Amino acid sequence: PQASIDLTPQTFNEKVLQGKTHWVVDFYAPWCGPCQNFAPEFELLARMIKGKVRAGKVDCQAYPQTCQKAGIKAYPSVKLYQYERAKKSIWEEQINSRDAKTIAALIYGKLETL
Repeated sequence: PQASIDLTPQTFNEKVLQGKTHWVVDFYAPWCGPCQNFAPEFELLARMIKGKVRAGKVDCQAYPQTCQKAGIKAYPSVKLYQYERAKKSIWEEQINSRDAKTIAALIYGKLETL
């Protein structure tokens, strides 16, 4: 059962960027061998970090301006959007890994640090 949610320009803006919670987002395209290989890894990642971090996916073929605005130039790309409560703001970082265990460790470290 799918642990990540499929985001649209509207829900990515509303739930992630204007949100009060942490997200990892997989920016992908459907015609993409690498994206296809990574999809079940991203689901594993979503299941690993559930309840600390939400997981979303953005189809960059369907929504090219959203992906362009997020600085995405190749697929797949994973970004962490973390909420800093005291500053009421979302901080983003691209995580250059295709491995769920690796990405989870990196996310958890980033969440520990101011």
